Amino acid sequence: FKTTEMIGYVHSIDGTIATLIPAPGNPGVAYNTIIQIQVSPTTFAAGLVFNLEKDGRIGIILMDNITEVQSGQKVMATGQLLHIPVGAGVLGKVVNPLGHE
Amino acid sequence: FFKTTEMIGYVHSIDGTIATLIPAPGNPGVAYNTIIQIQVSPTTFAAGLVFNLEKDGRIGIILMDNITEVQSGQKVMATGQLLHIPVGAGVLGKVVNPLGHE
Amino acid sequence: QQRTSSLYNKTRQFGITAALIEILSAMSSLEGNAMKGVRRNKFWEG
Amino acid sequence: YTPPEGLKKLYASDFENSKYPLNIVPSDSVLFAKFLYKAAEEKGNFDNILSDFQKIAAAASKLPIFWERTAVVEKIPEFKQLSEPTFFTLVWMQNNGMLELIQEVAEVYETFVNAKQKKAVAKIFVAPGGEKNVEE
Repeated sequence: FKTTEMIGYVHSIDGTIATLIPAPGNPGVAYNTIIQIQVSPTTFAAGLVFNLEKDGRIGIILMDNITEVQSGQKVMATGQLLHIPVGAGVLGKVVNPLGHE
Repeated sequence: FFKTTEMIGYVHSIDGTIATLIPAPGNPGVAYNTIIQIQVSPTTFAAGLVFNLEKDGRIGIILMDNITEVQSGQKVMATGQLLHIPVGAGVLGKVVNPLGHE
Repeated sequence: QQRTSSLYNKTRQFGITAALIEILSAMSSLEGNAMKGVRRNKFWEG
Repeated sequence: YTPPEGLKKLYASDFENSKYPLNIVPSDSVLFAKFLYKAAEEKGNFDNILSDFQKIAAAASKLPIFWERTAVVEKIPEFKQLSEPTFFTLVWMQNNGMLELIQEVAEVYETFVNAKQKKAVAKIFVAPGGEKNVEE
């Protein structure tokens, strides 16, 4: 995970979705890419970009640590589509859709 | 002795067949159920019917003909008259359209 | 059988029509009640 | 921002219902034009605000794409040269999220001035590069 740049701050949290107001200078994220919400100093949630609006607000589908997401937190971006581990070594294991065992 | 027309505003939105006109500040203005002519080209025009006059001056047009050539930012002229079509015995034996064109 | 299959089809069409309208009338309330304009506030006072 | 006391008082009155040279239909871009006109009228100098818009347009071309979405006229360096009434409106627009109406507002403000100054502008539409001959 390359949490490259801050792309905005959490604004609305309607349960399992969220909106992000833009960061200084509207850096802009890509569509259907992964973002990491800084829930704690050394912990992050995850989200998928779903709506890129004209105002610059970004719609996010939250994927983990939903109960730790609060408005005002920073959102880093990954810049990459979702890639999960695969191979013969992932057989016989229970895996999460994000790739976590 | 010029053949002056009356410009009212500019096309703003084109949602398929319906459309909207933004007024030109301080221009004459349009009426209800009248026929407007969008200038697709300096010589050609496309017909529309006024359907809604809004508080902000924005006009609601229903486009009739040459809807593919209508583009936002085109000037719109006003006829100031309800749709009058050619009628009589000189139109018998002919195939026409709702606008009266043969 | 032909009279009942006719009403079943007429009832599975009226149902979809009348349900989509219900959900699309609420979409207009939550959207048409989004007040806008030019808000008159002492914006400097903030 | 530190609005001048004069602009604070006008911003509190119902200038929208005041008399104007022309009866233009109410609109978002018209409210600002009415405000600037009244503020300019009290100061007695209509031209300066018109000139400021010409520098706003010139500066805008230099600003990044979609600047109106992220812009803060307080932070922008170019907009410091604008007049006090002009800069107040831009901040007012920004808080209301209507910074994209600057072009629309300028035309109305000219129309009010022309009506008051008694000028009639004729738009001569010409082909690109064909503006050389306008005698006819």
